[PDB]
Amino acid sequence: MLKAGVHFGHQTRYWNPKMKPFIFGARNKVHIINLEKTVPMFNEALAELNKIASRKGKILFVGTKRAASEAVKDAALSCDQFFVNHRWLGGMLTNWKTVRQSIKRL
RNA sequence: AUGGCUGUCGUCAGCUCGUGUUGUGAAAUGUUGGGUUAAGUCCCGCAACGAGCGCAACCCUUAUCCUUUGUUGCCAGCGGU
Repeated sequence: MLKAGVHFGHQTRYWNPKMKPFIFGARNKVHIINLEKTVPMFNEALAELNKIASRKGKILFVGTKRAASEAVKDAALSCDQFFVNHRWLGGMLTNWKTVRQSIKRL
């Protein structure tokens, strides 16, 4: 469903062999992905977020990624869901006991 | 054989724990790398997050702008000298 301009495939020629049955190659020697395979994917994926959303789940958006840090925040600040747009905390979920109290001071 | 106390090296920046994570501990990580009072004191990065001891600060016997009590106290305006 090519409804945009650049979502094909990238990063370089060198990659991770595990995800071989998903990709293709480009003119930089860089490798392309098959969107035609991803379309079936998120169909599966999106409905699951809806399933938990149907059960009013708590959804978290992650990623520092300097460039789009704000964008993902603009997507969390959109509906009601949470996010981590900067330096994912190495232990917040597993050490939620104390990272909980990090909020306490805040 | 020793306490107390003392010089401790040197006022040198370093020591050790809760919780989580990676391994087997004599485990590490964190405390490490890039910049930093005179510094693990701070910022960034980071499987770490904070905590406590030194560090800083709190101490004034320190330099000085303003009031409460003039024996066995000091002088700007006025007298006797």
